[PDB]
Amino acid sequence: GDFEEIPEEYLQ
Amino acid sequence: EADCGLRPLFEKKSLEDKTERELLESYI
Amino acid sequence: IVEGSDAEIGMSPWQVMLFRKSPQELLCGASLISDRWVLTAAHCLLYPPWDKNFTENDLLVRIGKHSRTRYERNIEKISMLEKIYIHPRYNWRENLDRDIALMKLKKPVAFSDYIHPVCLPDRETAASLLQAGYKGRVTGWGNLKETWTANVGKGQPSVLQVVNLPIVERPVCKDSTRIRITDNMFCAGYKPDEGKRGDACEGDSGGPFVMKSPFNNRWYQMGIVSWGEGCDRDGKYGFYTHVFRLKKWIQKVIDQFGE
Ligand SMILES: N[C@H](Cc1ccccc1)C(=O)N1CCC[C@H]1C(=O)NCc1ccc(Cl)o1
Ligand code: NA
Ligand code: NA
Repeated sequence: GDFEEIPEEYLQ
Repeated sequence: EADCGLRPLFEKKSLEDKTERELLESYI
Repeated sequence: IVEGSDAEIGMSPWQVMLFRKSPQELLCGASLISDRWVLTAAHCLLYPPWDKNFTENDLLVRIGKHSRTRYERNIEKISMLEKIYIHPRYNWRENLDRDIALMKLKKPVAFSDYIHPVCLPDRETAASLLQAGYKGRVTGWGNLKETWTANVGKGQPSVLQVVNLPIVERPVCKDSTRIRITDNMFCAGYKPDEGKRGDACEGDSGGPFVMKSPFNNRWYQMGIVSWGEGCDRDGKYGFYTHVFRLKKWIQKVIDQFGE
């Protein structure tokens, strides 16, 4: 969880 | 690619990075 | 990367991060070789001993990055994978022989000051440059050390790490290890007698070992970070996939099958 969240369009 | 391996911020503007000379010097 | 330093901005614009969607995590390095093709190590995608067998939809590639953890708005480009190709004779059972894989991107990535492909070597460049003592450059976001004291020391970097390392004579590579070395591998690193240190480490897997040709002043990817025993141990060396030796498979995958 060290990682800043990614834009949602990529995680889709 | 025709322009492969040429970095926009270095080779493309004739700027060297801080340690590439170490590589060149090893190629004897 | 052990005993490296922070990369300069744009220093490694072919560097690619292999990123797991869920849980969101770094898996491996990789490199950009054209607007639609990314090169990495087979073991980053397939390693049955660790129950590792990733599918396309498990993964993103993030291109143009510098900071390890930040989302680099307006700079990085995050790409979804179209297809994974693993070398059919990749030997995960024994010694990671032919540790190489290609990933096709769903859409071409736009090039920028931060995103630019590396060259792959031809026979002549490989023959001239892959010589003991000649130095290449390894980059990645992997661990800074093999071990450290938890919540007291620091083991992971904020940003891309870089180290320059000399190619090592093949008998020295072979005598450093009990693992069977093949012509599809070379090893790199300083000897205990030499002054300097440095190595890849966990999380650097699949990233590029590059050399700058003194003939045409272009960067060529000679190696892929493949395996080591420990990280930066005295008398041990990092082992790299010999990219040129596998280039006919690379060409086949791209030219006849994928284009
Ligand atoms: N300790 C075994 C040694 C081994 C080598 C060949 C066949 C099985 C085991 C290793 O190296 N691996 C295990 C799978 C992934 C790979 C890895 O951890 N590679 C990262 C690394 C560090 C330095 C550089 Cl270069 O790459
Ligand atoms: Na040996
Ligand atoms: Na070493």
